Amino acid sequence: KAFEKKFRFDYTNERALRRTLQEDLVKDVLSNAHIQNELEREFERMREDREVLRVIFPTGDSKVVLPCNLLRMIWNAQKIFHINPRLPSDLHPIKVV
Amino acid sequence: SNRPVMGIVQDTLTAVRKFTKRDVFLERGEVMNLLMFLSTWDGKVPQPAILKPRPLWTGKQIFSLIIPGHINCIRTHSTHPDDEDSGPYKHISPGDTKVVVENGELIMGILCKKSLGTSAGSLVHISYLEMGHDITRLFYSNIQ
Amino acid sequence: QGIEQISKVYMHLPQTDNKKKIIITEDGEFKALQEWILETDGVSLMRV
Amino acid sequence: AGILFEDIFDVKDIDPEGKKFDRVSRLHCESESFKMDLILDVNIQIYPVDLGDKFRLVIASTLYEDGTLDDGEYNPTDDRPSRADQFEYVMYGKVYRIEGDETSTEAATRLSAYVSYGGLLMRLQGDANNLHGFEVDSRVYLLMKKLA
Repeated sequence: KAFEKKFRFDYTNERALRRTLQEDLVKDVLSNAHIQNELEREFERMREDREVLRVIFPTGDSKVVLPCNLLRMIWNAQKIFHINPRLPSDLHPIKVV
Repeated sequence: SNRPVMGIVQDTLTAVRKFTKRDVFLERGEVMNLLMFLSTWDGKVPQPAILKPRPLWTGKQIFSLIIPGHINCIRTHSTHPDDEDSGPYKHISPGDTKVVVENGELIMGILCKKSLGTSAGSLVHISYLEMGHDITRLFYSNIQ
Repeated sequence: QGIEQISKVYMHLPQTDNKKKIIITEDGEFKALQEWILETDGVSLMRV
Repeated sequence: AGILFEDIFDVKDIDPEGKKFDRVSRLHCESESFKMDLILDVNIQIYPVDLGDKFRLVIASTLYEDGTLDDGEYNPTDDRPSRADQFEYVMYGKVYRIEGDETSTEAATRLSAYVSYGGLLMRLQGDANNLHGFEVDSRVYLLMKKLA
């Protein structure tokens, strides 16, 4: 339940989409079903990767060693580009995918 | 072990802990004397954390000058109580025990072995991974 | 009765995650069941 | 003007957790006008503060009271008129966090702005309307003056 709530993109909630994305991006997300299908595919493959991770780490230890520190890189991007976490963003989900 | 092999040591480590304590205030002359030992100083004296009744700079300000580039790091002082992260003062530490280096500036927390030691994720490790070996060398020398 | 080459057998409950039996519940969470694991002072792997 | 916030606060506690630092004390204060809670680290050694003390607090983007940016560089020789002359305790810091009670849909009715004055932490919590002038990573001056 937590995985679905935290990782499954919710293109159904107009209020949440307004809060997070800009109006044009919200219109694009809600209007056409192709982007919605792409987001659903993203979540589906993430669920498959979740099962793969479950197989790889039966003990459930989430700590792993990997080349790039994505969290720190995201923080660096936020600080470099003065990303305001309060205003809606102009980053479009299919661009992300 | 994908972690720094050399870190801050006995005198420098204890003195940086004392220096980064919250209640360290440096007068103008002391601040200039310390700034004389910054090889990477840009020559601009930072605005003191306290302007009146007297101009006073903090050890955190001076160490923010020491810190290279704009690295970002989160650590916890050795004396960090486990319940603080769940308490109402999570982002404002009563004991100044949560280390938050943001945009290359130390805004809170007391530095210690956990932050400046050989442990992975240390401030020095992030400095090496972000700025490179030369800038991390200047960092080790400037702290010392 | 019993298997040769095994002198003593100790039975105890493990207090560490590695020796605990980790399963995935219906909700999908990782639950560390406390199960009975026994060790031996001798080795007969095929028979055991 | 460049005054992001202004009010009068009354000290309620001086160190509820305890005197953790000798020269720094954490005042817990409340404002009667805007009903704002304040937590502030103050250098009591040079600016002693006692329980029940009332003080005017001003959080401003600049000291020149002309809209000119301070540039964040020390400049004691500057003779430009400064609003710091009227106040007793002046601190320079950076607002590093702005939390709110906003949910996924509704906006934030209550906001909490965190500022770091070179390690001395301040937390101004209250109605979101009064804290609209705070933007993260923005330098800010804190001005305090005891009121008799």
